[PDB]
Amino acid sequence: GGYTCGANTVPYQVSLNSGYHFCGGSLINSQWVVSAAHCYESGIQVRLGEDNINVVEGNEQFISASKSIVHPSYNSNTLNNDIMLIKLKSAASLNSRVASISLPTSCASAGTQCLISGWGHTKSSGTSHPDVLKCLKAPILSDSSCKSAYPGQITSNMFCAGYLEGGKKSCQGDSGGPVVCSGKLQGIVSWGSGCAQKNKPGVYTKVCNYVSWIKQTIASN
Ligand SMILES: [Ca+2]
Ligand SMILES: [Zn+2]
Repeated sequence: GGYTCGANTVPYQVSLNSGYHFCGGSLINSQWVVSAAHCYESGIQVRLGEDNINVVEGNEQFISASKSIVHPSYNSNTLNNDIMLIKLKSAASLNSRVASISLPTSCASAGTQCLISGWGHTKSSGTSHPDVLKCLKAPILSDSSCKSAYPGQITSNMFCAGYLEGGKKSCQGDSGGPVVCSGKLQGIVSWGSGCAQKNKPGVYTKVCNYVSWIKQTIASN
């Protein structure tokens, strides 16, 4: 059923704030964040080093976004290619509590354990959530199990993680938040019934498919 992460124990976890916390993201180098395309908005401030999003606790860095880049093939209806890059106006100061997470070299496999983290804010859902960072350890599901859970909706750019039994709900991730497996950012919180229904997995953007695009885009902007 997940747990309270602990302050600054997930040092790559970002809050995106446009007046309020509206999405999560992952710091992938000192000047770039990975989030979901469905998180796209104007006037983004990136907030690093957060634990309680409503209290200044001493390790925060607030940096305005320079621009956001939604994936060229993002479809807002199907959520295929649900990935967006956010450039920071200035480089974050990296330390133990604020640190980047590595992009994957290879995709992850079913059965691999991942860490999903966030404040539980899903964009435009209206759902209640806590103010401190929450965590869930969950396994990647097989392609076949994922497709069986969501018939007609899982593309090659998506994967499922979570639990099909237990009677729990998984509401930890924010829209756009990290799914980190063996020290690599493998997923982005995208969609699913995992919070609304018990025994359903989350659906995540498959980051390994996008590494070339991410690297090329950063290198040119
Ligand atoms: Ca804070
Ligand atoms: Zn919220």
